[PDB]
Amino acid sequence: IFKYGLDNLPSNRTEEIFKHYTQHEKKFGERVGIEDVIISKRKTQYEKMVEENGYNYDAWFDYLRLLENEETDREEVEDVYERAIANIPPHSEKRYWRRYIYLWINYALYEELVAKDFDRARQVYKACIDIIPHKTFTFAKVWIMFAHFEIRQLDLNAARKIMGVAIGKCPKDKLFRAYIDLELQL
Amino acid sequence: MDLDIVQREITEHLKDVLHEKAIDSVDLAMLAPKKIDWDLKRDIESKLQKLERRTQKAVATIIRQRLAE
Amino acid sequence: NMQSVQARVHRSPILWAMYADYEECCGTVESCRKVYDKMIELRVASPQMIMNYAMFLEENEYFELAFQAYEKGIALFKWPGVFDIWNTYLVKFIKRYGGKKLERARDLFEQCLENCPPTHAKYIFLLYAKLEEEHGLARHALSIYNRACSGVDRADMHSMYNIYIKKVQEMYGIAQCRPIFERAISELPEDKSRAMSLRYAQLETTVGEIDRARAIYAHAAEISDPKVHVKFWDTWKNFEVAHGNEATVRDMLRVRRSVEASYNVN
Amino acid sequence: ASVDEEAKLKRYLEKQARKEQELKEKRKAKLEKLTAGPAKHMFEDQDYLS
Amino acid sequence: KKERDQWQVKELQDRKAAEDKGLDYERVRSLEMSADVTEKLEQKRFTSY
Amino acid sequence: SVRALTIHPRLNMFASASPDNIKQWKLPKGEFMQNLSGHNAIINTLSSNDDGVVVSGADNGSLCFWDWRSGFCFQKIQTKPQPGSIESEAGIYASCFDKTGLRLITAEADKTIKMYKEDDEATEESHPIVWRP
Amino acid sequence: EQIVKIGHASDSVRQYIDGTATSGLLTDYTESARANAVAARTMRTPMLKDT
Amino acid sequence: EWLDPGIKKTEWSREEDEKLLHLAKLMPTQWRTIAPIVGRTSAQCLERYE
Amino acid sequence: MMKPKWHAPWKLYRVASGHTGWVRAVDVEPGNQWFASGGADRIIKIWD
Amino acid sequence: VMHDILDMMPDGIKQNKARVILQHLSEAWRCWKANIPWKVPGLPTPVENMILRYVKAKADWWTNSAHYNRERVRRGATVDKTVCKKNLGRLTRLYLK
Amino acid sequence: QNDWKIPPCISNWKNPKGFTVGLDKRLAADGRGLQQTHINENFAKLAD
RNA sequence: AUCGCUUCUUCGGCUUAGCUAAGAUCAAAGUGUAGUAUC
Ligand SMILES: O=P(O)(O)O[C@H]1[C@H](OP(=O)(O)O)[C@@H](OP(=O)(O)O)[C@H](OP(=O)(O)O)[C@@H](OP(=O)(O)O)[C@H]1OP(=O)(O)O
Repeated sequence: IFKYGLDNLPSNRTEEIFKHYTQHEKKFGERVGIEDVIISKRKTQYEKMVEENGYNYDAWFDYLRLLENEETDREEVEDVYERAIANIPPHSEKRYWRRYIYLWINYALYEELVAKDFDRARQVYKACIDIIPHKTFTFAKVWIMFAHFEIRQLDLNAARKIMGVAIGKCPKDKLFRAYIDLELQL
Repeated sequence: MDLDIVQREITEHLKDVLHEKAIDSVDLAMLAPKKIDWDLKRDIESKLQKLERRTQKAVATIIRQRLAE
Repeated sequence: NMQSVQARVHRSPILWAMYADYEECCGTVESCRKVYDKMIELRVASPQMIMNYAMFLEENEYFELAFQAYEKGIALFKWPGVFDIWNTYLVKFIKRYGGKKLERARDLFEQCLENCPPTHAKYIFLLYAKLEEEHGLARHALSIYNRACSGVDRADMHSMYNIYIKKVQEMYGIAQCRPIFERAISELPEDKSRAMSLRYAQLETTVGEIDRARAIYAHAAEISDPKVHVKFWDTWKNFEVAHGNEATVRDMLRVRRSVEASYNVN
Repeated sequence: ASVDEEAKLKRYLEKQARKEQELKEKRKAKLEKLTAGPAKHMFEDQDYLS
Repeated sequence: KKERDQWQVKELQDRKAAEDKGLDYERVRSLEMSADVTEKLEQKRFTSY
Repeated sequence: SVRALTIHPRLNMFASASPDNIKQWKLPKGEFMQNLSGHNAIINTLSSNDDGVVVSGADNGSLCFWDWRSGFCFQKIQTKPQPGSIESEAGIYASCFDKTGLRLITAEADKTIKMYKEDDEATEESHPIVWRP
Repeated sequence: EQIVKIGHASDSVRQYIDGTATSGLLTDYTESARANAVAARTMRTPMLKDT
Repeated sequence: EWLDPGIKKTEWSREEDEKLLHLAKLMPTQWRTIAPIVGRTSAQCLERYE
Repeated sequence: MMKPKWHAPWKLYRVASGHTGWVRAVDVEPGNQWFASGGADRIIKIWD
Repeated sequence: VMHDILDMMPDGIKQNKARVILQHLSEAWRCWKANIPWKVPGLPTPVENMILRYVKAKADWWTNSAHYNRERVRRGATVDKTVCKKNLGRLTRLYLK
Repeated sequence: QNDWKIPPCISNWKNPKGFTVGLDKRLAADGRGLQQTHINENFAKLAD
């Protein structure tokens, strides 16, 4: 009955179903049934938060944690990262971007470490750097991480171009230190 | 029966957080002792060091290949 | 006919407890579970019997079955009686499972706190905050304190505020602590709201927001009297002679004689 | 009214003040009185005694 | 009356023994009473015309 | 209080209005026919039309038009009172139709007479009504 | 935000350099900041230009 | 003049004294009009002003 | 219910101001040429 | 006004309190003549709207008869004298208003 | 039922029962506090 | 583990009998009768 209800009810009314359904499974579910209902409850509960405010970055981070621990299918996690990322801060002042920028870095870490699609992690960084308002401020983390990523691809020419346009657009101390430490290691 | 046992876990909160005696100074650390992103950075650090170890292994081949030619 | 003596007899809490003890002694696990599960079905089990049942399954190391034994106990009773089951359930879960299963652990506290009456709510809000601090994310831990001072109700909301004050200060500094002082002064009762006003004035005067400090004191002065609260007026007077001047010292003495007139109806 | 309410509040507080030793003693007094149970009867049936 | 009083003295000294320990005793009493008496308490616990 | 009556000018049928409901009745018996509802103001006018329209005006100035045959409501007009009177005075209490049945005259607590007329410009295709039994 | 940036930069430099046999040529950057801050704390509201 | 509630028999602050001198310069002698604005009434204005 | 008959919207086009008190009558002449109205100003006014 | 109150209310209510609304009506009229602003703070304001209509309606009838009697008095050559003292009272109030 | 919680009338004038209803309630009807007074700054231009 | 009478406190419900020109208007003093206290 609970499981049948979840299908035809799926968004709005399931909020009642899930609280009883999860209590039900809390006995009988114990290995497979508990974790399934709580995660799927949590999944729809984060989607409620995203429908209320897509600017709730802490809800996206907690949502992405759930799906990565699920080992959710890659295309669904990409759709959730790309939904999360589209919520660019309305203020265009760096104090508001400090939480939003890790919503891109986590995506590049997922694409590099979990999906292992390095040609798609380039596109994550290019899309990231094409969105930061560089003539007002920069995240040196982005330019550093994008530079070191191409070094892991053994492409020094790309890595130097990244750090080179970093200094050219926004000469910043964290960039110089990172670029110098790189050339010293090389 | 240890009816109190919930209290034993939260003893740190009940002892050192449940009150504050006074405040009468300020310093550069106290104005901002952790950055507003410190916990996002924390959750990345386990994954970030795998990238670091790949980078150190990668840069070792970049040097080795340069001297091979 | 259902003669009452035998018809009642199976509601036998002394005897069910004796039966359960023998099954622990001689039953082996699977029969012992059936006996306790039937004792739940009858609604004969005390909360001590649920906790005894879980400790049996825990000592066997059927830990997952212990958690549902608590869960089924929580369905059986209602507050206050559930409180010891929640205490044992939430701490027992938190120890082994509480790191990895944290996603499931947050569901337990939510499920508790939705039902929790204010006086018991204090301790459970604090263990939730401990879990979310150490394993969880920082903003969620702070949000539990914002929830805690609303839930706890008025006699001990002051304890939840002073934790929230300390923990925001410990991570985001005193400049982000300003709003929850203003909430406290507006919400906790007048004996502590005066105390919070002195606390808040100490921050603004060490940072040097002396113009804000006056409005803190002046807003506290209207629910204080110079006839018994002399320590408040002394600390404001010591502030105004230090950080003030003739044009505002006289402003202090105006509100003083105004406020005493409110009480001194004789 | 200010004199009367000050006195009445004080006497309310003073009864409330240390409302535990009296209650614990009065509970103790009641408990021991019941448990003492049978007092001696000392019956009066003097014509039986005759 | 005697049976009524045996229950009164039984619970009161149980308060005393808990109080001699120094304890929450309304919670301790809550343990045993809650199974049956919560069923009894469910029985215990403009628009005029 | 039944403050208004109207006899439908070409059926053996009449309507009467109270704050509770507007009710319809079959004559001569006086037997009951289904109610026009949701105009929960103090009503005191009814006018009924040769074409089958009834209109009910209310002390709060609101004005409902209805189809006699079905009790469907398909206009709510709120009168706005003429200068220097706005909040209380908006009310209505008279109505009559002209003898053709194509103009309505209403009398108003704002000390004005107002006259109403039927729109024509592109109406029937923009407005429709479905079935909804 | 500007204040804590400048402060943390200066203090970190102090901890790196100091504790060396030719120190004392350095004016105690963290402790002198403390000394300056406690001196500045005494301050008052000015009166009024009009009255 | 005296005995109404809300007649505000307290000390003259800064802005009330400011408003009274500002209004004495603006009005000349209008004191019954000045009295509503400062709501300290007519006698209170005049004796304070003088 | 059954099938509402469609009727055209009703639109306003007069405000005749001239009673000095509430209006509370209208009737239309048989001739349809003029209507009378009566008011809380105790006066009957005949309008065309 | 009494009929309007009873219809205004819906069912099952204190309606003997409707007699209290007529007191509020009379006070709203006296305040109008005084030119004191009548505002009862807690009033069932659909009741306020209805009272304010009937007060203004009386005020219209009361001013219009003040004009009409005075025009008669200017033409007056008749034993007006009680009507004169009435009309002087009304016109004194209308002036000061 | 609360929406029709009609406050009792307290007259400044009539009082046929002769009751004493005096200080606070009788002023609470008075309403004097609501209309604040402010003045056009033209008066400063006129004076100076 | 079920059981009864009474006292007490304590919560909600529990009515100004029109109108007008606020209807109109502002003497106090001395003589006669009734009420309270003392021999
Ligand atoms: O601008 P810099 O003097 O080179 O300071 C940088 C920079 O700080 P800014 O916010 O002032 O730019 C980094 O900040 P981001 O640009 O990356 O946002 C910051 O990184 P975090 O914000 O992650 O703290 C980093 O600090 P760290 O190297 O500890 O990450 C810090 O470098 P300094 O330690 O040299 O001040």
